[PDB]
Amino acid sequence: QWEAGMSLLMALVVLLIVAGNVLVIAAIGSTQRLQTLTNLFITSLACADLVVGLLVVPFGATLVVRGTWLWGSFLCELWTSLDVLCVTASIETLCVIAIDRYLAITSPFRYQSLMTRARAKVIICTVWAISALVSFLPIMMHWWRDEDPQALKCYQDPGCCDFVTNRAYAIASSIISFYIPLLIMIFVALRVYREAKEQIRKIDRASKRKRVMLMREHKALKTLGIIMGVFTLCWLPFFLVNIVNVFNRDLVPDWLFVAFNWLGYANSAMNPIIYCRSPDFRKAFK
Ligand SMILES: CC(C)(C)NC[C@H](O)COc1cccc2c1CC(C#N)=N2
Repeated sequence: QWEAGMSLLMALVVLLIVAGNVLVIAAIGSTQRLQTLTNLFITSLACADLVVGLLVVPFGATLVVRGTWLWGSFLCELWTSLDVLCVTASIETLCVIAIDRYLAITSPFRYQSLMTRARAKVIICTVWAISALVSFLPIMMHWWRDEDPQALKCYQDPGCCDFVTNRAYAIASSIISFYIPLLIMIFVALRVYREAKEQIRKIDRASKRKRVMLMREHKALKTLGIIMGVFTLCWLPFFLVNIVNVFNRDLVPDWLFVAFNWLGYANSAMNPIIYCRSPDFRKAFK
């Protein structure tokens, strides 16, 4: 009866995630003063992580507690699809946030003429569409199924819900859902750092016009940098673990694999906690 304490702790992290993220989606839902562009992208993100803490983590918690899948073959397949989708969405939205920042620094003039709230919403949508095109369909067309015996044994078993995939899909899937979006997000976040240096060097050389709209686009950068940093700190561990497994399945422990996965799962709780930093959000949290 170690199952009772486990159910406890997991219901706690479920609390942190669901409460935090609904708080974010409802705060930006109320204060129009808060409905900035970057805040709307943070909404996309909060909806992904909400889904994680609402389904991905509860159902994934039964499986860890009970050693087996108690919801049958189809719900297994689907639940996996939703985990995958949530991560793909998170990382594509972070990528987009970095790009948005770079533009809203390098071409401030052009930026306010073109980018609006409605264009932000179209963008978030298209992101979720790509996310679901790239993640959701490969699973449902079975492109992920492995030839090996024990694999099929798991497909045949409704209590077997382990993501056992062929190696071409391990590679192409992890590149497309994760490594591409990551790389673009990092290179762009760095080009953004260097712009926000040369700018804060030459703050002297700016009309109280540019020095004030960029004074507003600039603050809330440190937060975004923290968000991105931390995300990388969970999901890169998991995905590297995942790519080594293709070279040699005996090189990674099965519980390390489960650990680094629950690392990235916990990331969906960290984001709300990282918002307690900003006085704009901190006051809105009380
Ligand atoms: C318990 C499970 C395993 C269901 N959780 C999935 C994991 O959190 C995220 O896994 C992935 C996300 C995006 C792209 C991926 C991926 C695994 C592979 C492979 N080959 N390509």
